[PDB]
Amino acid sequence: PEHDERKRLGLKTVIILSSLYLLSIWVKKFKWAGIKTRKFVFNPPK
Amino acid sequence: AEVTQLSNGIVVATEHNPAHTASVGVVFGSGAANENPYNNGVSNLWKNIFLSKENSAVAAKEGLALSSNISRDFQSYIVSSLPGSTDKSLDFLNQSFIQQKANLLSSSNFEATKKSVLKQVQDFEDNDHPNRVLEHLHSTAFQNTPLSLPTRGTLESLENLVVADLESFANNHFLNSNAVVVGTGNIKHEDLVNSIESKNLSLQTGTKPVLKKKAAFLGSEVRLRDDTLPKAWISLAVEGEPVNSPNYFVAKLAAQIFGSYNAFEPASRLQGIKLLDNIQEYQLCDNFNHFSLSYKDSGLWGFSTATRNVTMIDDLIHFTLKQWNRLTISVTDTEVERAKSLLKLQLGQLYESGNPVNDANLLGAEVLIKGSKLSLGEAFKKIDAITVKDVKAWAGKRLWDQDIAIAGTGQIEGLLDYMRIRSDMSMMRW
Repeated sequence: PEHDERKRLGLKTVIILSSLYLLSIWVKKFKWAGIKTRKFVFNPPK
Repeated sequence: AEVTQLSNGIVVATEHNPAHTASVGVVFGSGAANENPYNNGVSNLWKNIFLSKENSAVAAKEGLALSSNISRDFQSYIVSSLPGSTDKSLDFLNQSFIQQKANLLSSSNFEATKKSVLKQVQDFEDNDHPNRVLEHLHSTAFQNTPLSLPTRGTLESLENLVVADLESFANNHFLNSNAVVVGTGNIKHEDLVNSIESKNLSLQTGTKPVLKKKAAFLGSEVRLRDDTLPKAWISLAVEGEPVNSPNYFVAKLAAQIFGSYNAFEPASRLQGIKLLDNIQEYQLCDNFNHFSLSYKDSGLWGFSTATRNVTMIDDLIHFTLKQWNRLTISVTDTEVERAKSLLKLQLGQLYESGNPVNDANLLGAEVLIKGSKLSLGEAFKKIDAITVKDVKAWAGKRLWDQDIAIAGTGQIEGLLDYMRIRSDMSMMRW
């Protein structure tokens, strides 16, 4: 009996969570940018 | 008070106060900011040959004192002597920048000076950590820009330089339109301007120095970690204000609000600085000091610091940056008034010291950028004029949620990721 009602909520859920997922990927990359692009140079001490 | 300035074929500026000595020198409007990544230190070299044993023995016999200084925007060559021997100075200076510009550049004198600034610049990069870090702050803050080149010059570019480079640089830079002759001590304005108008000539008149690309600030960091050092010297700043800026003084006052500190001096501990209550409970550092470095096109506002509490370096940063947060949202009147009084004091001790070469290096600096010098009185006037509303407007533009430049050496394992530090530049709000 929950049928119709369920598939409707399903649509709201999948949309919202999908967006949160995409958004989250984009946000993660931004925060991690500093570490991702980071560079190291070595000079053997005398 | 004083401060006179008249142009002829060049530009002469002076400020005399009947003291004890008289100092004359030529200040050129070009320094390291005008060097190239490959001839970096060409100016530290010029300064060093000018102060050469050969060249010094000459002026010594005559009773003159030689003093030079390399900076970013400019650089200078100054000569001190007794009040009446102002002519004696002019002869030596004009002898070293006209006739003897074929000598000094003589090998075995240049090869000796080359080895001098080499065992010198290396010595600095090996031991003067606090300033090495301070120089690296610029290196990264202004990376790939004029202001990012160190004054003393790199250790590689230095060993590749030759007499040809010194001459080459000197020619495109040691000009007339790019120079200002400065006199400080007690010699009248009309006593020098005339003594200068005596010996004619021009020497490459009509030529202007090469232009370039306006310095820029970038959120970045250089971490020169070295666990063998006993401490951890770290320097942190934001894009500050340039000379002759509407907020040249607002910024300077801000740094004074947090000022400087030295854990070991009893009197430094009793200061009326809010941040002090936090730093002293566990001794988060041995000393710190805020500055408002101003250059031609940019600047750096922040602080330098040294600590042995390597396990609590994140708290030193945190407390500090959260104190800075206050300048935008809650800085108080009595914090500002104190700053004024203390700024007027330390600013005073600079502009009016018992040293002419000092007044000189400060005079040449302003007349080269703003074509005039601002009188200490006018200064105090603008300073007393600053209100809290002003300090807050500046903080909201320069400090609140802005990128920063970080530099550090020694035991900096505890210094956290850029982002953490970058996040303390603000505070949560509803």
